[PDB]
Amino acid sequence: GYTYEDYKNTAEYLLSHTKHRPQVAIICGSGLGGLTDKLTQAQIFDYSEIPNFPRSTVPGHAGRLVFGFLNGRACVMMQGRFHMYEGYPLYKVTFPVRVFHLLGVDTLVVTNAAGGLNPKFEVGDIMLIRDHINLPGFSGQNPLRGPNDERFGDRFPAMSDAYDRTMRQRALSTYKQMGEQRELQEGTYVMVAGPSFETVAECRVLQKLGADAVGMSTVPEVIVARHCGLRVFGFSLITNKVIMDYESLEKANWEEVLAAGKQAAQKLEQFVSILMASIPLPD
Amino acid sequence: GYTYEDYKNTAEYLLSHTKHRPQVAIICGSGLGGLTDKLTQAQIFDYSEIPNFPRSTVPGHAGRLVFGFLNGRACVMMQGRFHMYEGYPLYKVTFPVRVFHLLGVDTLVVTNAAGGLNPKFEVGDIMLIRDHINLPGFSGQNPLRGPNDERFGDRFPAMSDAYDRTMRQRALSTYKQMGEQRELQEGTYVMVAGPSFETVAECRVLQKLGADAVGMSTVPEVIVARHCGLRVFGFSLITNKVIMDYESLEKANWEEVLAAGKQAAQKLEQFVSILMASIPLPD
Amino acid sequence: GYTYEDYKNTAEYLLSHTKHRPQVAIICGSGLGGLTDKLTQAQIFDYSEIPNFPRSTVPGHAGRLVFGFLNGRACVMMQGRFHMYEGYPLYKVTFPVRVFHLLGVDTLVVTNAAGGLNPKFEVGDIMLIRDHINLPGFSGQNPLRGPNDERFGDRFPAMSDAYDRTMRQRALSTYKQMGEQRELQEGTYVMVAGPSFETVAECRVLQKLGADAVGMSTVPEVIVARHCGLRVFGFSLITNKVIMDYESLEKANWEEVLAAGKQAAQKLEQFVSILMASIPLP
Ligand SMILES: Nc1nc2[nH]cnc2c(=O)[nH]1
Ligand SMILES: Nc1nc2[nH]cnc2c(=O)[nH]1
Ligand SMILES: Nc1nc2[nH]cnc2c(=O)[nH]1
Repeated sequence: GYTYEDYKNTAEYLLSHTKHRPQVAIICGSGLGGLTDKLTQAQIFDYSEIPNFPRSTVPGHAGRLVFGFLNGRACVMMQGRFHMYEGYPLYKVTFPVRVFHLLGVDTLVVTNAAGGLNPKFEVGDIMLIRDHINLPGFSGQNPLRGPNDERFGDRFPAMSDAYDRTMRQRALSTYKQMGEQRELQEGTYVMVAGPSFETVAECRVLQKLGADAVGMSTVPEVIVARHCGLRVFGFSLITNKVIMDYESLEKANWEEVLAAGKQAAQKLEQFVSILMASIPLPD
Repeated sequence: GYTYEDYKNTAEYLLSHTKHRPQVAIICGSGLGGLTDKLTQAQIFDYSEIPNFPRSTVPGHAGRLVFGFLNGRACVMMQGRFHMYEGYPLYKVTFPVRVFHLLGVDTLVVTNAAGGLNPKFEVGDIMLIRDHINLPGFSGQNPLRGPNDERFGDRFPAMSDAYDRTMRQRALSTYKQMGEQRELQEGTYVMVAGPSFETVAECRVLQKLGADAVGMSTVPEVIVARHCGLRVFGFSLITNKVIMDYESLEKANWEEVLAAGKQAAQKLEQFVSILMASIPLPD
Repeated sequence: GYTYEDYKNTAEYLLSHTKHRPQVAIICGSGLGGLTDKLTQAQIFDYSEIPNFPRSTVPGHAGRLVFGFLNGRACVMMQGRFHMYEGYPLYKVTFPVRVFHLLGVDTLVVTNAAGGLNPKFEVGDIMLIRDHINLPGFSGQNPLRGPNDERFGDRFPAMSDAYDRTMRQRALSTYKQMGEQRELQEGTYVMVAGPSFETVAECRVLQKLGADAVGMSTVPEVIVARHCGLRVFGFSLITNKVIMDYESLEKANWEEVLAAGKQAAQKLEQFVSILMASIPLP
């Protein structure tokens, strides 16, 4: 897909057009549509402005990067993403992450919506990602497929420690501060390609494999971030409880997902800000 | 792959060249090679005649759509299909289904051959598909991958109710009429890409995941049908019992599959006809 | 990808440029032994020389086929392979296997490195592959995908008997001779695409599915070999034990893998030679 130069050009373009120098990249999933509003000294770039950036044909906008400070933390926020189910190859899906690395970002925060597989979870819960199961990865759909560039990382990176232990500990503490009724969940996120929702039998399979939440994103980004050495922290908003029996007349649907994203908007906004304080300083 | 126009053209061609107006599409799998013979007022179209239709290089024929009445039921029958293992992309495999929708069909009946994973199953059994596990789908091989057309259906369709409850109830009753020794089985169908047959370890994996039968087709069609609102009903002829241990010297083989398809031909022909009576009338 | 001609040309080129006529092809695992040194009457071909052969951009060399005798057994050895994770399509990954068949080879020995999923395995163990779980295969990534050529094999080949039971029984049988403290393991190999290593959750998934060892190669080759009638035998050097819990601070890494491949080099070299004696005659 892209050459090392391509990534470098894209980073140079951004670096030369802003004085912001982000430590943390945040990929906004459902419910963080409005997180930019909490940025101070915001500066926007549209994907159409940025060289080599792929573009969503999705009607509203191409999407944007927004630099700024979140609780005095120097960050870049990514709004609008690319998904495997939309037809994008994985090197396009994960293009931004390699760019962030070249911006000198050292921490990636990924968020998403997911269906709850774990019976304890409730719509509205936040689940810290402790680990993932990369089903597309097993079959070949891994973003690192192809020639490896030692300037980014190793030919065979490890994923057993992908989700930073310390940030999860600190996240667990600091969540008490918000004084929420439901606690912070923690669990395994499984990635499926989508875009259709799971059958009952499929949900049962995912449960047996050990997954607590299922979604259609995030994992490829995590793998690329880890490949180039970034610290990674992630979580899912449980937006619906996956159907697990044939009796129910309920069905997963996207409007439900958006509604859940709205209810949780503030909780999520609050939580990401707080979390900024927990992030270690550069080096 | 195709544009909305393409589908529309193909449907218009067919609609303008026949007065038949099918309610039910039937995709014939093994053992239904001769089901066209029970059609009254038959009218054939070869795939070579039909605009935008993909074509099998398989030597005998391109294959054909045959309109007609089966037990006075207005239907179109599809003979010869396209498979993922043959190299076809999924939007080609499932092209006919979208066309059937545009013909005003509202019920899809899919049939196939499958290996028996459930120890209770016997060669010759018919298994009603209650649900499926779409393994290729997990990895990205989903026919709906790419831009969604809202003229067909939603961006994120649900599959939890894919196989019509009522049809299955009615099918279970009406099977008594044939007075068969072995009863109607019901279970989960798993799709694997093929074309090689499962190892023992793989068979055990598919059993653990909860599958009763394994095949190499059908699921992409079902997903597309449901996406555009069709009622779906399906079943598998158990043509062989998958090897489950290292002692056996038996091996799956395609001649065995064809033989089973032949033994069952009449039972199957009978069953599909009967079933026509059970189908609801056009809403 | 390739036509039947292409395969034939490549075979004709090789046949016409050597008098060696191998019975056994051996694919030396990426991470494993430089066993060519034990070949007598060696004759090398570089991949660059051979028509239609794909080529590794990997800096050191394209890689080579080396004909010869190993314990008086007429064989061809393949050093350097192609992997799905490198971007190669499967028909390129398995191209050599089809060519071996056309050379008149009738037995394929495949070896590789693998991470240990079964708690009983120890770094250094050899695991005979009794069976495999082809995960990419389930999703479409099967090397036989596309039109079938009946000149090679059936449209729907069976894999339930892929790994020759006699060769395994003999291997385990004569292993006594390998006067090792530790014995010959036997198990299920699972293929995953790679190139990144498994998480803990994935490890547990693969364990539940019944796999004993996990790797990123071999299976496509085996599928192609069996499609054209070859006898297949295969084994894995357990080069590391896959991380199974969140507490550990160990991580899989490729240097560990190369180290283990080094410690085991002689044990492996010895074992393959011995095995030559066990192979049936044409
Ligand atoms: N695959 C999948 N993704 C989701 N994202 C939000 N809910 C769901 C779900 O139920 N399934
Ligand atoms: N994968 C698969 N497909 C089939 N079609 C008919 N029998 C079988 C079988 O045993 N396995
Ligand atoms: N996937 C995989 N392949 C390997 N080859 C050697 N070790 C490993 C491992 O731990 N995982």
